[PDB]
Amino acid sequence: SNEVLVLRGTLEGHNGWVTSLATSAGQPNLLLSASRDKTLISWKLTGDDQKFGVPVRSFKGHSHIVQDCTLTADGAYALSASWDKTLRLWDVATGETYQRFVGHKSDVMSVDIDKKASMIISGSRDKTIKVWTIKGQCLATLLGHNDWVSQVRVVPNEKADDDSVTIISAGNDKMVKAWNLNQFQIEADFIGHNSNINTLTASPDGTLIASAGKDGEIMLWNLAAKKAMYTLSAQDEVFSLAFSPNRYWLAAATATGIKVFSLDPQYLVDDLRPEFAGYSKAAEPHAVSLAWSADGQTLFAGYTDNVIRVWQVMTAN
Amino acid sequence: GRVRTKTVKRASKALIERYYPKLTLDFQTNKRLCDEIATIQSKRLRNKIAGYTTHLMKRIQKGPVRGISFKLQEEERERKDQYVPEVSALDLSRSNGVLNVDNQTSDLVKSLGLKLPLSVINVSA
Amino acid sequence: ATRHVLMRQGVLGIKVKIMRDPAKSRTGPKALPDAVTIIEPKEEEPILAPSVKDY
RNA sequence: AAUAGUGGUGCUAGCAUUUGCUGGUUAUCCACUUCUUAGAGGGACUAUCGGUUUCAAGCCGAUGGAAGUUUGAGGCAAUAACA
Repeated sequence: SNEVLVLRGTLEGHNGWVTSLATSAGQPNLLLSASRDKTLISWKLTGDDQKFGVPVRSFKGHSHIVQDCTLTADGAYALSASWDKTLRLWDVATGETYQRFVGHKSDVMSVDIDKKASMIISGSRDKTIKVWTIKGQCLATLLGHNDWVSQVRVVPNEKADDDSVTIISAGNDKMVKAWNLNQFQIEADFIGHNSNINTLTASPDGTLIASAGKDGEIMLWNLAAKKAMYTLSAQDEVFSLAFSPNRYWLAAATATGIKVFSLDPQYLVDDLRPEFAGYSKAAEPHAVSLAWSADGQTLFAGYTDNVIRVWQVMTAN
Repeated sequence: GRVRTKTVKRASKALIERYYPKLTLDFQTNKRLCDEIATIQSKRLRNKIAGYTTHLMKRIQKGPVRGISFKLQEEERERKDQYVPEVSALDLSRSNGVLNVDNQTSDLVKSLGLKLPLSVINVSA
Repeated sequence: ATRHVLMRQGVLGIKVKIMRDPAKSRTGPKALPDAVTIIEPKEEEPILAPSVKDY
């Protein structure tokens, strides 16, 4: 009837905090995982309710905290954005990266890849946005903000490549701007968040844009009408966001647990809240990054004490 | 063997008063922040200044401040029901609708001459 | 900097040491290392009602 | 980076020899920076949890960490009778 999520595993391979996990659309058997501890870790999803087996590779190439990792659909390559103005073009088999980047003055905060595999966007903490080639060449800088930037997202162009690519950004000046690539221009200005914008993701259809900051203001947006349909108050601090790829469930990663919603109507199914031991109660660990399956049937959640737990989407009884 | 000098102590609470919504309980973020909003000459002095603000900032999640704090301006204005009772403690309904007073104080109300539903008891000593 | 006397009064090896004001330095540092200065930040918009706009 | 060094290609001697392990030196030539040197930056803040105290300044454990005795050691800092 409903999506209950029982505990299916636990990963222990880090000593920072995780910063971005990454699944492959093609390959359902691995997991890319990045963390604060200057490491990149690619996993092996050995389906077992005692553990999940092998972190098959490690990538020792950086000097500080990395922020977000991205990859191809089949699992061909991997990218990394570490705080020391560095970007690396990794393989997935050996560990040998390709080319570092010289393009910023700050932490490179968020990057993304087009599915046509031609341009790589980059937004960094020095209030500028940069695009890169596959061989790694500068094309155009982009300005417009005045505070920092947190996340940048490319639109899911599921309309059979009808020259429709656009970049949406999560700044830090309580501002959400939309940036074209084909014409290289501001597209839409999104207004309404009152504090530091923390995260944004759009629908897997590329149609419904969710945005939520520090106060817990989940403000929904459309792709074309681009309006404030739902303005949910998450009454907490949310760090990252979550969209079910196949279904219509939008989820949020608050500091007080894990909350889930349906698109229509409003169904608070579960609070994914794990269990710990040995704490004065002002010290409960909490997650910051989470990810779905390739079919939306498993959910991952990495936490501050380097535990990554997994669940499975079975029907409610 | 390590206590913090006042020039760490003083400027740590000046920074918390002008940029309080911008701060964060994690040290590694707002390490990158004080260079933006302030001018720190050395590097080790920045590392010490941002060190104790975050230690100061988790006091705020348990108690009040020795600066100013707009939780006084808003959440202590949410403390307008510290406990508002649904029926008052000063309600004569607790006293069966009749006031229980001493002997000669009943002459006080009879002096100003009012009609109140009061009862009178006996006094010792 | 070692300069002697052209005075009618007093003769022995006279010495002078010189450490000027830092507010006009233009070669290196400009303030003493104890100095800290935080900036003002500007007054705020009230509440920012949504009013989202589609360019 | 012939005013540091390894990695080969060689001329070249041993070679148990038989694939091999030690050599060979100007220039046999090419490719390298880990070790080396010096510029530019980074990194530690007592961090994170557990005790203790007017719950305050702090002090003790803990696991991480190159580093947790001001992180180790120095330089620099004027009141005064040695006529």
